[PDB]
Amino acid sequence: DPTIAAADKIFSNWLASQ
Amino acid sequence: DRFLREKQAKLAEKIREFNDARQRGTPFYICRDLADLESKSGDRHGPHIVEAYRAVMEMVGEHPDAGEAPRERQFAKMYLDPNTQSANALAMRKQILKGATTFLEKQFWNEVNSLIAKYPQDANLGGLPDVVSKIKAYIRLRIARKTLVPDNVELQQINGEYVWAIVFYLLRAGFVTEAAQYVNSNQAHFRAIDRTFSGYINSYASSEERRLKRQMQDRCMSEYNQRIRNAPEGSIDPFRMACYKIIGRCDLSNRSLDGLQTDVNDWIWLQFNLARETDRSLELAGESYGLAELQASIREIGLKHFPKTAAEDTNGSFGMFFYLQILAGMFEQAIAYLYPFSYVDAVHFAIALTYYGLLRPVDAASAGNELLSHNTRSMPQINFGRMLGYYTRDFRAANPAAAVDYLVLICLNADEAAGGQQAQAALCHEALRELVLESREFSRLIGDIRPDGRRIRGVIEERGPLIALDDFIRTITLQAASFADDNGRTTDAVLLYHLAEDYDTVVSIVSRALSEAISLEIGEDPMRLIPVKPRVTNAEGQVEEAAPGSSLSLAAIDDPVELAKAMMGMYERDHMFWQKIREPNRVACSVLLQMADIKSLVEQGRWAECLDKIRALDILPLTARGDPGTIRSYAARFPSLAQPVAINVPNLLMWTVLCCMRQRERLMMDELKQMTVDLMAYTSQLRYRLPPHLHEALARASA
Ligand SMILES: [Cl-]
Repeated sequence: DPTIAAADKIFSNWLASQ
Repeated sequence: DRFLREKQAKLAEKIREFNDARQRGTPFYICRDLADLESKSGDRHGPHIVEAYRAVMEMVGEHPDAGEAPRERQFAKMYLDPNTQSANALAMRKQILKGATTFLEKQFWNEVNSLIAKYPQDANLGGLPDVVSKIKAYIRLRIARKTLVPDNVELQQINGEYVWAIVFYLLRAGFVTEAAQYVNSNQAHFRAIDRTFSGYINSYASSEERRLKRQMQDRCMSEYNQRIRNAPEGSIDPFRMACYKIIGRCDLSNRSLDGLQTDVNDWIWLQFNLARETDRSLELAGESYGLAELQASIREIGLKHFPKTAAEDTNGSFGMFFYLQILAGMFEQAIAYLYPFSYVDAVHFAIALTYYGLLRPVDAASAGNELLSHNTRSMPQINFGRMLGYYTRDFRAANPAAAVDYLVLICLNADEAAGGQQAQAALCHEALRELVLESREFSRLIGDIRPDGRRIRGVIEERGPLIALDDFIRTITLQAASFADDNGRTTDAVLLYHLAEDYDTVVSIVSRALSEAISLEIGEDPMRLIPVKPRVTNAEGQVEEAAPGSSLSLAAIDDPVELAKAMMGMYERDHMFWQKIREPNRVACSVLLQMADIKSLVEQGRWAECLDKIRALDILPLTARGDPGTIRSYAARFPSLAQPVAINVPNLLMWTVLCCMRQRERLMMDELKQMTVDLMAYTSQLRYRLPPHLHEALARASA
């Protein structure tokens, strides 16, 4: 759960950087 | 569509060079090359596909700067093994992780070097800078930028150096040994802050699996739980946690780097770094994390964060997810995922992978599936065959040679490893067969003819070695030939029937086309044929090694008479062809040529000669003056005459009669006028085998 919840944080943040 | 057309062109030629290299045995680097092209075409998704290619390079072992490259389909047997619990499967899974982990370490290591090269004076390295020295320099530069950590965090220092940061970033760059020996260079200082760590990292660096001894693993895990996992915030150096997570695979349930300043590449790297495959039937739940779990993770990230259709896309982010799926060795899914966003890139990347044997193809029996399907074992499949054929229909009409290059790639999956060894080779044959029948470029695909009859091999039979190539070429020629003879394309039929070594048929075809041309009245436009497609398209400003006249294709023959001369010419000079032609057939064509010549004389206006060559034919009774008996001798010969010859006797008369009557114009005269009316007896005696009302037209021209 923490890893899955963390991945969402990193990719959501990455998408917004595009 | 225009910049695209250019992209397809440069790629098509690389696939040409590619096949030449495979056939000749020349070293070739498909991924490296395809990557170069993609990096020069300036697509927004470009860099992601370039990265993916280079990831596969590291994975597959394609290293150009060392003259090292894997053999064609070196991983097919390993990758295509259906038994997921086999030695082959475990080895394949390991290599994916190793390759991805290695690639991602090199990726970071290059950044380190770039940043140092950007600040040389600040780097201040010695005479022979070791990696540890460079990492310290890298940490220094990060510090000066305030981008090493998040604020309100204090790091354990030793002589002004953040020892844990140095250890971590050494592991991040893949220098595990150098990380361990750096700790050993500072035993005392590390013993003072963490008595057990040295033992762990040394055990970690001493094994192939990057694992700790069971006894150590227990001690490391316990310790990590008691003194780190649940400790007051800021009581533990963020990098120290990271080092423990990596070294001891602690807390696999939370694969992330929280306290550290990390980006998406650091996250991706962590996922592959912590992954481990095992030959053991079972694993502890807290230690179970391999490629299967990693792939499952990536799969879910796709559905949650990335688009499936090109309408959902906006900035070319789909490249990132394709890139992730490649790293993870989700090859069939990756290509299937990319096709909608860029079918060109998808097609060629699929070629790169299939070449090394990293793309599961559908079996021949299910060659009618969509791009992506699943087999009995629920494993993903790519319809490589159809995908290629479909791809070539954007340019096969106006560039059949390029189309042959791709269709041939179908036979990559036609070896012992694919499973459908000979069924895939059959698909390639039909793909090429439908290409030949659909096009008129027979001189290119099947072959051309030299003046002496020798064949100039076509592109396909030259690629024979690359497609399991006897009777295939002979077969598709005969059908393509019969198809041309039936559809009235005389020139193509002659070309194809000669290539099939059916010389007798060729003579019959030229005899017929020549017979039809002779029949036309003297005054109509000459009968014209459609010329075979030239074997080469010499161009303005370009050079022509292939000069006109060197082959039938480049002879531009569109005259049935010239055609008959050309084929009869070579067939009669060389007894090899001659003896393979039926006497009545060859003799018939010869007579027709004389007839065409006799006709030329009349249309020109030469009377004396006409009479002679006509007398030379010895088909009409024209030495008899009034003889009743001799006439019969020739009447009985009529049925023996060949059709294409007999059918032009009516025309001959009109010429023989007209010329004779003119000869009367310019004893001899009386005799000439005699035979003149004698022909009028020739017809009568066999009037029910010629046109109905020839007399009346004959006597008219007869004054
Ligand atoms: Cl992370």
